[PDB]
Amino acid sequence: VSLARRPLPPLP
Amino acid sequence: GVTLFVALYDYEARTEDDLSFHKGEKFQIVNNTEGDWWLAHSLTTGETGYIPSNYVAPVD
Repeated sequence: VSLARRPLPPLP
Repeated sequence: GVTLFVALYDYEARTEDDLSFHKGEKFQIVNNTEGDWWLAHSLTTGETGYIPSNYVAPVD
């Protein structure tokens, strides 16, 4: 997976 | 013109590929077509790096 397509962090 | 984005929450990056930022920081988008993380330029630090799209919202 490229940098753009990594999992997003959870919302805080 | 353009649409800037604003940080909704603070974020501490885990890799230097990603920007660290604080709530209220504004960004210009470099690329937001390749995925959920957007390449952006901070108007506060002048740095370029990825930001998580769920942590920002467009100026409105």
